[PDB]
Amino acid sequence: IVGGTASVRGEWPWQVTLHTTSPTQRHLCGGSIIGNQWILTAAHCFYGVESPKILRVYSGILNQAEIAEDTSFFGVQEIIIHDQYKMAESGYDIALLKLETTVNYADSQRPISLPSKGDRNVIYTDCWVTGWGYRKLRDKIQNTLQKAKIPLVTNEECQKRYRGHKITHKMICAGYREGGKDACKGDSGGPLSCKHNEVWHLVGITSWGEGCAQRERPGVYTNVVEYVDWILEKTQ
Amino acid sequence: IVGGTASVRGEWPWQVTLHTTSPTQRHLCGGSIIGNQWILTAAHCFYGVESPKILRVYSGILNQAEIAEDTSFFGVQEIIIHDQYKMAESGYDIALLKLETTVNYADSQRPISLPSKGDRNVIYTDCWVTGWGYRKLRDKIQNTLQKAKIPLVTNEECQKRYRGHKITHKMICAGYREGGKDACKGDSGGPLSCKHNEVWHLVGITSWGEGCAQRERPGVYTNVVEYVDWILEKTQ
Amino acid sequence: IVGGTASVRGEWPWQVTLHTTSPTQRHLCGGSIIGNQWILTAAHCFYGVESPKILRVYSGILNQAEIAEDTSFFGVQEIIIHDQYKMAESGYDIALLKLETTVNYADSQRPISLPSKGDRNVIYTDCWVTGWGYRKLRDKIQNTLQKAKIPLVTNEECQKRYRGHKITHKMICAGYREGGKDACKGDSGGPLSCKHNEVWHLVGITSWGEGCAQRERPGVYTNVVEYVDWILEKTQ
Ligand SMILES: COC(=O)Nc1ccc(-c2nc(CNC(=O)CCc3cc(Cl)ccc3N3C=NNN3)[nH]c2Cl)cc1
Ligand SMILES: COC(=O)Nc1ccc(-c2nc(CNC(=O)CCc3cc(Cl)ccc3N3C=NNN3)[nH]c2Cl)cc1
Ligand SMILES: COC(=O)Nc1ccc(-c2nc(CNC(=O)CCc3cc(Cl)ccc3N3C=NNN3)[nH]c2Cl)cc1
Repeated sequence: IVGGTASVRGEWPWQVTLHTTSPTQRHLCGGSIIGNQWILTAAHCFYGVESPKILRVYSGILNQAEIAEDTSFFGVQEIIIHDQYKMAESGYDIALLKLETTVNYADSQRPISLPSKGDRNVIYTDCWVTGWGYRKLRDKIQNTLQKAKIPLVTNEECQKRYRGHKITHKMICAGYREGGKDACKGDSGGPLSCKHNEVWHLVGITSWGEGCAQRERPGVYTNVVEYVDWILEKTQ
Repeated sequence: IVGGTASVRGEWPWQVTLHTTSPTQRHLCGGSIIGNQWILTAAHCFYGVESPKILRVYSGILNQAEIAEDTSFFGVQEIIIHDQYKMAESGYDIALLKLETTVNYADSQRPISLPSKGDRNVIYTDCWVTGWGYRKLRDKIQNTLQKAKIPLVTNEECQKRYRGHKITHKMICAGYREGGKDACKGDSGGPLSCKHNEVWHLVGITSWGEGCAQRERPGVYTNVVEYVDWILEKTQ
Repeated sequence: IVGGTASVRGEWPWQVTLHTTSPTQRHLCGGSIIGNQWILTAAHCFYGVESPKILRVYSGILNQAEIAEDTSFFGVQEIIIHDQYKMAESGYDIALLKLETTVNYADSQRPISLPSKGDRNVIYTDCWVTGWGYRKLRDKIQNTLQKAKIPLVTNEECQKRYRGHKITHKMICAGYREGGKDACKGDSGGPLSCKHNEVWHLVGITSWGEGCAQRERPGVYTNVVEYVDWILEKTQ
């Protein structure tokens, strides 16, 4: 996260860190708890992942230093990628992880609500991006989960900033005209969380951008409300 | 209907009683007129129904005692069940009956309007459940069509009351925290009718609940607005 | 267009005239620029069109007399018709033309924005129908692009006027109770353009009606917001 600050332990209790054990164990990408056997994340995270067996999901984590050989985790029973995904920039960047066991909900780990089809015209004013990603384009994975408040921008606006891409209605964009705050490498698959009517909604999945936090380059996120049918179908 | 009252003749002119003639003729479930050859009802009503030939649809009925051997009815040309239905509790509990002849609309029999996709955020405050079902869990089919006003509850609220089920965005729930008014056995397939802007909309199809009218157990209804594409496709 | 007036050059810069070169060149129908290789139009326009090779798309046109042998045009690489279209009156009257080259946007030719799924409850009050069609049922193609302001009517209202048709939620209707202003022969495939919040949206595609501009016979238009998924899918 560029231009963010350290989170308070458990203020983002749906946020997970997904690790790979190959070749030695490391953070791979963010994700969100949406059901007690279910993590919502980005399809692109699974490039060159041949098996769910090398994946570990850690919940209730603030600092990456909490994770050691003796730390408990959830195994992944199945990776489910949207059947129309090709790459982050052309959309459908969405995947589900079916956990081998179920998450016991608690103050340190609990699900985030999905937005509802009838909220397509809601104006979110309290949206945050979170993760353990780089603090600039050339950096390293951060120990402490970072947060940053970022305003939504309309698709018409986002499209003007990405003339060489098609910004579709299945994407949503967030950023400062002058940049300075954004996701970056290591944040993808994580949530864009917006509080509305005292409740937090999973509005976006962190997906792609041109560099990190650059002026006139909003972050691009998978527009979660567009996939609620798909989520329902697959989580059966 | 638990805790309801007798309806006035024709105040629910889209409400039908669907009968089976096997082994002797009896009420099977409720339904709603949505087009002049078309009844909207619940898929689960057709468990063990091998043929449309044993089905009779009665319209303009207030009292089950109006129905006798010489009473006219509409035969069913075809039963159409949603192809993803398995059982009431996992959703898609929706079916269409194509009538052999067309209904002549009149004050005693006429169609109810379907809700529109752009009403997903409407707040219905005037909703009623109707049918000839039991007045409690252990009872019998009632002679006179009963009605009851029941408030909608949000899906988040409904979900808390049904911890062992998945209450999906394709369901909608209605009930009193303290219970006392609800559908019951014999009511299913019938409408949940809500009046908005001087017009009645078919918001729900009566589907399932844990017992009838129990405290903290709202009734669960198929969320009709979610199926308008499906209704359009099939009624061609 | 019945009861309309001459347009100002370039006030409808997304409007195109689609011509056929067989047997001698003539106007065939209207269309709208929605992307720089993409025209949105009506499926029915392509009845008996065996090949894209005989199609020419002209942009930046006010008067049909601008079109001559030496006038530049865009060839069509591909005709894409909705796979569920059978005929205008049963709906799905929508088609895309993939142009052989890309349109250079300018003040005389530029794309119109598609409505968004979250605008299904917007109340459009500033809607216009445009084209080079007949000024009455028995007439000829007009030289100068005509315009007419026409109010939207609800589907319930439209349905009452077309008792022998099914007016679906994928259609939208516009007209005066007393008639007098409407599309007519030669206008189809063209836009119904509504200005909302200082922006123009492509709300309808001119599709069908009973005669032209008759009292109690609104024009019927393909309801574009219902096809945004389809447009996205096909324009890949
Ligand atoms: C010790 O373990 C490790 O080192 N782990 C580790 C794990 C993963 C990665 C990694 N993940 C990605 C995928 N992209 C993202 O995460 C953010 C995409 C993104 C989204 C928005 Cl909204 C805005 C901007 C950007 N954006 C553009 N440029 N950069 N970011 N790339 C790399 Cl590299 C690196 C190191
Ligand atoms: C002489 O002819 C006859 O005797 N006819 C006859 C025909 C049908 C049936 C019959 N129909 C059903 C299916 N369920 C429903 O109708 C209501 C479901 C329901 C929905 C909501 Cl929202 C809330 C609660 C409930 N709920 C839970 N418990 N009970 N009800 N079960 C039986 Cl049994 C019985 C007798
Ligand atoms: C020199 O080149 C030429 O002569 N070119 C040329 C090209 C095309 C046509 C032509 N196109 C059509 C298809 N229908 C429409 O265009 C409008 C449909 C429509 C829509 C609404 Cl909303 C309301 C009313 C109507 N409506 C009903 N009755 N009439 N119109 N029919 C014919 Cl004929 C004629 C001549």
